[PDB]
This record gives sequence, structure tokens and C-alpha cells, in this order.
Amino acid sequence: SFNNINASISSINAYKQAVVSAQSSLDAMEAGYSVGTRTIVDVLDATTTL
Amino acid sequence: ANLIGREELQHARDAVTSAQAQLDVAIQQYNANQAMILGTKLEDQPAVQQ
Repeated sequence: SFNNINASISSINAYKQAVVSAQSSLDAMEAGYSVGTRTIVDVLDATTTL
Repeated sequence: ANLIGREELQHARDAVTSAQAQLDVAIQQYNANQAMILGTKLEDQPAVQQ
């Protein structure tokens, strides 16, 4: 149990980083679609990934 | 219906306009060299009569 605790801490860190990365990807997709370089379909996928 | 990106449609319209310009260039190239062959008959051309 004492080791499972630390494993959980590390996994929390990793998933936080993943969330930040997905946020950045979504923002890039949204701006690109705002200026016309992407289709609406591309935006929907980034929202799903986030 | 808001399915494909706007930059794809922009690039399609630009392609059509460029193709029209190129066809105009070709037509003009033809119109010149038709000023030399205005006379219908080969025997009546200015060069031959000289």
C-alpha cells in the first residue's frame, strides 16, 4: 500500500501534463479554424481528445 | 453546410481564377500569329506576291 500511494502521485503528475498538452492542441485548432485553415470536423476531434 | 475548412475553398477559387488567366494567355498567343494569316488564300499572301 505504501508503494501504491507514490505510484498514484506519479500518475497524477503525468495526467496533469497530458491535460495541458490537450488544451494547447485544442486552442491551436480553434484559432486555425477561426482564420479558416481548418474544417469544423478538426475542431470537434480536439474537443473530444481534451 | 460548414463541413470543410475555409482555406480549402479559398484555394479552389484561386485555382479557377488562375486557370482562367492562363486560358486568356493562350487565346492571346493564338490571336497573334493570326494577324499574319489574315488573307484566306495562300497565293494572295503579301510575302508570296513580292
